[PDB]
Amino acid sequence: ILTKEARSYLVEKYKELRKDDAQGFSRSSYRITVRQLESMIRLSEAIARANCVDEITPSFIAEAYDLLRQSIIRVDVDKYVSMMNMIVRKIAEVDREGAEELTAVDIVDWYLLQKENDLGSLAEYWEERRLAFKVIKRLV
Amino acid sequence: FDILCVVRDLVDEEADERLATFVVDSHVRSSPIPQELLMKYIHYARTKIYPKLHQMDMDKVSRVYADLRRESISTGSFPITVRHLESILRIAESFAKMRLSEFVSSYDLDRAIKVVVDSFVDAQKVSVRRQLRRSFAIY
Amino acid sequence: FRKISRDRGIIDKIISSMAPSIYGHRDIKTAVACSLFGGVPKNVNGKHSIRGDINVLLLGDPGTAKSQILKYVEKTAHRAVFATGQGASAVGLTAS
Repeated sequence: ILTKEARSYLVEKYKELRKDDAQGFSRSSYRITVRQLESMIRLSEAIARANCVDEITPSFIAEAYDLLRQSIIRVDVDKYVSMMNMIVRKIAEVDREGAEELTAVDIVDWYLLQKENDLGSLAEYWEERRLAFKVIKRLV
Repeated sequence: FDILCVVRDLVDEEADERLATFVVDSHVRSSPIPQELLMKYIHYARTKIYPKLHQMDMDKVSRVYADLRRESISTGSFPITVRHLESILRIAESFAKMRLSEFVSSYDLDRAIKVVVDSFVDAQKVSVRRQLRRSFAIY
Repeated sequence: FRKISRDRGIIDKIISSMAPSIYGHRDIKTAVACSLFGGVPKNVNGKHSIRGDINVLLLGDPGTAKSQILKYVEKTAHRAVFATGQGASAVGLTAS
């Protein structure tokens, strides 16, 4: 049984786990689901069973943690922010599944194709178009 | 189904805080009413009290419906209908039961309208963001 | 008892009491409380009773609490029945 307040640490560990795994979504996610937070518990207690230690250690927690991590990696293989997110998203995917390069216009092309779903009004389209264009013009 | 509860959508710093504290709290174990008195409370109120609205000042609701209806027709389909009006009233008087109020009050209405209206909002497509801006007066 | 129901904030307190171990949401529990707590039937002489209940569609998401919440309701409510989907956990939803 872990009464120990080093459990607090576990939170940030849970917290450390999902953040880097939020973007991209093209990573191994999952989510990472809260059920995984819930999983880290039974894992911890498991390692406690292993080592006979009671109230465990933050270290054993880190072991269960890294374990889940490799189990994840094996699965891997505002305006400007949204556009910069597009840049990082496209590159991060294409670097892992390709070199990335090619026609810069295409990036705007498929970008408009994706954001067209979020467009509430024509002003949102026009803004997104002129922003992505502004970023590319600034970038070059 | 009158009330639709739709969960979303992604994690976050604080959300992970808030959650993890709760889970950890649970596993470590080994303001709200005591469960027993609430589970008595409910039965008690359902048996005894039958709240009722009074025709005089509640005409407002009608207006509200209109205020919701037409402006919602511009975007999204349908879903709104007089049914979805009736659910307002009924839910409101449920809250009137929690108040043990014997009659319907404006507070209850506030609560209800927030419930059903946010329910309707959250069902719609992402264009419902455009909806949100008129929810303010309804808020 | 009566003296407790008099404060206005009792509502919120109750909702907060409604699903302790989930940590839940304020909304999704609010619906639960509302439908679980009641409504008025209410028969119009002599014809139609409308409906006195609130039907909650809780639309979940894998990993969300969507199961556990309703399980609470089986413990708390007076008469509460768990039919699962089918297949079945008795009872099976169809009178026969």
